Amino acid sequence: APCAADVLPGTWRIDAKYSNGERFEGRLEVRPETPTKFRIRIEGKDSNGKPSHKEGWMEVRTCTKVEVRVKASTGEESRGYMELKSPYKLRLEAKTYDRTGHPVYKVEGHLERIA
Repeated sequence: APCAADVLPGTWRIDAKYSNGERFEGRLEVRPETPTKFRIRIEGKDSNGKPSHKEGWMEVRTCTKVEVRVKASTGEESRGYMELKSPYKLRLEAKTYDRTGHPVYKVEGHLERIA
């Protein structure tokens, strides 16, 4: 089966839910940097329409798993993994930390590739 690295570049739709009951919907754009590393940008909205933006990187861990680390301008950092479930679908699990490194919520999401 194809590895995550082979199918990652392009644009993905993201739908995520947080452990604090908030939600996120938007798009993730993945650009290749090196064979094992990708730059990512995330843009979307919460359930009241409020926009949010994150940027960061993804690094290959296994044929099906990539590590993701992103930051917001608030100073919040998120770190987790995405697992390839099909040629066009990833499952996300991550933890978000505030500026001082205290955990604020956990994130679970599904991504599907649209370009």
